[PDB]
Amino acid sequence: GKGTPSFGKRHNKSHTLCNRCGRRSFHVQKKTCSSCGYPAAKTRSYNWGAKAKRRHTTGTGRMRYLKHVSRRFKNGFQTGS
Amino acid sequence: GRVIRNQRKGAGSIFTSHTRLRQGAAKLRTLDYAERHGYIRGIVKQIVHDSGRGAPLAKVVFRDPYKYRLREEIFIANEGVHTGQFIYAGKKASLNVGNVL
Amino acid sequence: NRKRPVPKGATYGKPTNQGVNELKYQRSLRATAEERVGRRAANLRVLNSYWVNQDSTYKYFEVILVDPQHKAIRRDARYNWICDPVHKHREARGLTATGKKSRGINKGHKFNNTKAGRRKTWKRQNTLSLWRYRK
Amino acid sequence: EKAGHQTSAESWGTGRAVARIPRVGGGGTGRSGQGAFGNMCRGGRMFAPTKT
Amino acid sequence: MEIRPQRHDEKTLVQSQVNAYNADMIDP
Amino acid sequence: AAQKSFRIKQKMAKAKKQNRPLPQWIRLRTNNTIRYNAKRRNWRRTKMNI
Amino acid sequence: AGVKAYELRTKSKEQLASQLVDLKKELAELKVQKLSRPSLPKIKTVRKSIACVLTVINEQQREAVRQLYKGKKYQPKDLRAKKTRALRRALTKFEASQVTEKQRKKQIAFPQRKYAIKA
Amino acid sequence: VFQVSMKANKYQIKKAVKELYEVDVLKVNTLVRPNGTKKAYVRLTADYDALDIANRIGYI
RNA sequence: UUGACCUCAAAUCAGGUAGGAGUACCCGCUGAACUUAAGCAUAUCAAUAAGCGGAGGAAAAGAAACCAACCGGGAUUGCCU
RNA sequence: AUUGGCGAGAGACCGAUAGCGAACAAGUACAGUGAUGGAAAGAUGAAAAGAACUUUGAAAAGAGAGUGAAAAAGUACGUG
RNA sequence: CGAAUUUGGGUAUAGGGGCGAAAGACUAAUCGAACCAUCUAGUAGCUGGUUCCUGCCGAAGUUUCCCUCAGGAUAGCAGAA
RNA sequence: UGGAGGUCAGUGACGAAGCCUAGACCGUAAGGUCGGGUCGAACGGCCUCUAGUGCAGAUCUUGGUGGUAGUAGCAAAUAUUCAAAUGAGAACUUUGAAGACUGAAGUGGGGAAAGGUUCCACGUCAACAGCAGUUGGACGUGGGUUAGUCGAUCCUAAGAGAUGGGGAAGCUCCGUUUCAAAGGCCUGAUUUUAUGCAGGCCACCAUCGAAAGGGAAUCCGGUUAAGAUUCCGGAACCUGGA
RNA sequence: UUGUGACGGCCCGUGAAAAUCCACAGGAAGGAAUAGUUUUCAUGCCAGGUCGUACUGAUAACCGCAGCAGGUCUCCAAGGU
RNA sequence: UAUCUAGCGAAACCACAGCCAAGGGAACGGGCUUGGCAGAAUCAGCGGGGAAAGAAGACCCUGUUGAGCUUGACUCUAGUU
RNA sequence: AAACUUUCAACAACGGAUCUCUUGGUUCUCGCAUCGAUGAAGAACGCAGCGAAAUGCGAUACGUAAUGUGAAUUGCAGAAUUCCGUGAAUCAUCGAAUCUUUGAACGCACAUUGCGCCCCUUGGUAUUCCAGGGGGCAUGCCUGUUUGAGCGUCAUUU
Repeated sequence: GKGTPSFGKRHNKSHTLCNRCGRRSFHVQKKTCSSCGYPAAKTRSYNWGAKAKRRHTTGTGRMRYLKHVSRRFKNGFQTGS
Repeated sequence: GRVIRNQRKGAGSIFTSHTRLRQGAAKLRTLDYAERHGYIRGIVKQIVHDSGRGAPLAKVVFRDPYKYRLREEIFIANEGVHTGQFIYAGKKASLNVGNVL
Repeated sequence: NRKRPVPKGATYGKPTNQGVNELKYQRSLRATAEERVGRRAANLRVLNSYWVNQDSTYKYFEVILVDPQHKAIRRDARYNWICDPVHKHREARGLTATGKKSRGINKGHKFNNTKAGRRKTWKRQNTLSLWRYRK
Repeated sequence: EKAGHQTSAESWGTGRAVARIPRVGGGGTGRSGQGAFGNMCRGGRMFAPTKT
Repeated sequence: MEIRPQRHDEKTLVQSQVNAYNADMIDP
Repeated sequence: AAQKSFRIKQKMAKAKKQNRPLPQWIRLRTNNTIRYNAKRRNWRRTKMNI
Repeated sequence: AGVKAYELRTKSKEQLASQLVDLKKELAELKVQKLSRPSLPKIKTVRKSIACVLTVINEQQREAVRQLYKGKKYQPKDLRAKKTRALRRALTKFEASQVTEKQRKKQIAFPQRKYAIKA
Repeated sequence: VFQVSMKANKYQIKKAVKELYEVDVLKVNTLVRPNGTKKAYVRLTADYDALDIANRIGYI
């Protein structure tokens, strides 16, 4: 009975959506994210998970402030008009 | 081999004591000032069954010598102690069953 | 000593790596003392540290920290070098007196493994240099 | 240097009526269970990769 | 206009992996 | 479940709004190779796992 | 067509606020009409017009505070130079160029003399 | 019946209905729609007619 | 009685700083085993992988408690040897 | 020193089962509770001129016709 | 088949660890040590495969040594210069 | 065979490359050349250079496709039939007429978890519903979930977990009241005044953890394509507030 | 059938906590020209935000690769024999 | 049910295939040798054969390949003293 | 003689090889030094006349302002001698702004769109109640400021 009939007993989610990353990896009872490690201040990463770091590094997001710094640097961090 | 059953008890996960229905740590009152130069009287209000303990426990109410407050104490019930009885605690307490000499 | 943080002393490998107890921390007690302080007063920069006392359980040290964003140090050019970002957490990377002592940074035949840094020296003499016209 | 090796493929071993070449794990993709790492494998590493 | 991209669901390549009885063949 | 949090209800909302066929006008747009919505979802077929 | 910022910069606070209210009224009216008719691009420049009015309103308010704090240290951080955290924490030009009096008397006495070899 | 901001509450909706249509309201009833937008049912008092305000807004 | 000093404290006291990210290179700590030895335990792999702390455009090092033994060189780094 | 960032110049390199996993709405789709795993998919034509119109058929479509240098290029599109 | 009963949810215990009225059972169809990634293209005296033509020459399963006996080294046999 | 240097001032949209052709020629052969067809933009000879350079096999890789074969089969859950209507099209869709079954620990009427729009309406049948389909949990377009009283929120439960502090190189670990300087409301004052200034009681020690535990308070009648103990009409209650 | 009640049996098993609400003890304070208190009597006035609310709940709406004879907690419960 | 029909429509497996007897052969041939013979296309069955299919025998041995477990094996080790 | 395997100067299928193409990759070299408590990287939810994705953006939301260029955008529409001009544009710049919910993430909490406290307002004819608008309230440190504490101590004896 470990196969098909046991698969019908599972309806309690053990992970929910994480605040820091919206991934469904926030362990409910450990109050931790298995992906990003929330609520630890650092983000969970490993040099043995090269694909995992590539999935959420800088540039995978919007870089709403970082996309502009090079242009702001080239203009010498000016002020005015 | 694997870690054996008596080894796993020190972790205290499923081997901690079941303490929900217990009435508190059965203790004598604090040896403060009265118990060591006189005695203090108190009344046993109830004798109750303590889950997991074979012995009954006695709830005793002493007065606070320093403030206006009734201080309850959880004594282990000695045979013959009844509700409504005075028990005297201190060096000058009489040699009677229930006293705390 | 620094006890090897293994459960029940099980190292899971060759006997040469089976040691647990008589293993020595490679940094000094002065180094951990000023790294622990540097985390406490993280706004300052660790200038130095020195021994004051010791007993059976505790070695006692005094740490000198310099406030980099205090304007009395931003001026007075004898001290403002520590305000430059290249001196962030000197105690962490081993740039203090005890840090230079532990990394073995000293002149002489006695420090051949640690002159430009042990890992720098090792990577240098473990690199296969190939020129365009092969030598 | 990492072309054809950016996978965690593992051999199934014998007993499953397939070649002993490593195969991608998991499921539900199409890539799952496909040969990997071999110079004979689609998407695998070339034989004796060219070096600088 | 209600186009039909083929589903192309994948099927677990494991398939059945069971033998007869328990052994059927222990010491031929 | 009927008794859902706000966060779950908001996720239901985005998934329901995304669950549409491609607009027919964007097909005619120049240099466009989008003929259909390849991110379509049906409740029976693929679960959103939240 | 759409209001122009160079025009609005000549208008006072009460004119601009009044100009904002009836624009928000025009947008609100247009959103009602968006339901009846399929397309109405007029809603875009009304939102642009609303944005233009708010841009200039914020500009005068930010400029008003700018010379309110003028000539004294501790301007608001929102008014300060954003450039970069590390640049902001870098030593100033005056502070990085400071030297001791000992160094000063040596730099004066023996500067890097300019010369050339002839033959 | 209005589409209102997600950040609205029944006090804020009541105040806006009075400021934008000059009519006192009796009760506000709000829900979040399945499409994720807040909807409101504002009941104007008995001395008003809803289709009177509605038609001069521009819808029937 | 009234003022100090030392140490310690408190305030949404006045003004600041640290934390995270990225991490190719860099400075440290911590740290394997597969493997090779045709077995294997020292050794090797490797003072490497993985783990942790900390920087800059470079870092570290650095103007000798150096090298030498010569008719002496003269901070550090790197290349050739 | 530099397989990261930014900006450039190149090659006796690969040429869509190759080259990065990804030349394409690719770390998308999908799988797994989770760590993580992780594809396939490039080519009408010079230009859409993407087949008006007539007849068979409920319709899809067919037969004509028409456009095109070529429908032995009809989008289930170069060759095939 | 009224109890050492059956059972929902919450909670705790995590891999040489847990849990076990004990079957090496169970720990997400995985258990005499789970799963995931990485070290890792781990090593293999062993099995399988190893891609055009013609021309000329053309074997060995024997010697000695080896934890050697399904392997090597060595000599022999063979080709080429 | 791919690419490179040199050359043939080589072939080519008047047709390169590729492909098909029991057509021809050459070479022992690897192969080379050519006729015919298809085709549309590049590509060869020779002297050299270079390599990711030649397949029948590896239970090879990826992809595609056969014979098996119109075959095995599509047989549990008693059972369908008649007529009409709608439609090209009806064994299966609707309506009526029958016959039956679940037989109230239901094949009934609600919920929890989970799902997430499957709800409902309108059009609609390419694919899916292993026959069928005009039907549908399908397809396309829209509508829909209304609360002071129903829940969450509040409370504590096993238990999680900051601070004080102590370990730990360090990610962090312990610890939860501990060796911590951890506390409101009345006419105090009540006109630079709201803490400029003698008005008490303490002995509180974080916080998170139940949509089945504890809890402040709502009922009936009506209403919709779909909501209702929420909307409407009556009739109440609780909490806070001068 | 459900609820209630008064009982009786059982245990080396005696069958949560807190929030919250009230009551009591007490005797600080305050009260005489239209006033003082009763707002635990009656009546009167205003407000009560936020998030959830459709539907299935299973031989087709969940999980078992699926519209799978499996698995998945619970309330109501007519007549006859 | 099978069967026959209308629709729908797989898989295993497959070097090539498919009549025997003897022979000789890797010592039990569908093929090779010598004989017997041999006539399209087929249907329902059937279990003699295809040393039928299903799995790089789990028995046994070999490998200088493991692992679980045990001990006065060798080498260590947490703890403890 | 048919029906039932092979070859086609044969057509049609199935399938997607080959050939030719390449806004991609890979490798080499050269130059530069710039993320974040002034809130980064990352995430969630939204934003377009007609968008699901993707790009961009933040309720001023495929974007505002300033600047340059000087007539587009383009799938369909839609303000047009908007066009000899402070002026189009899915254009380039880019210094000024906006910058939702979050995140080192900061009032406390967080599987809640949960619960507070302080200041100024407005309203309900209210310092206390409620609602609305706008401001705020984290730790560890550093420097300084006030208020203190301790028979730790000095003067100083009502």
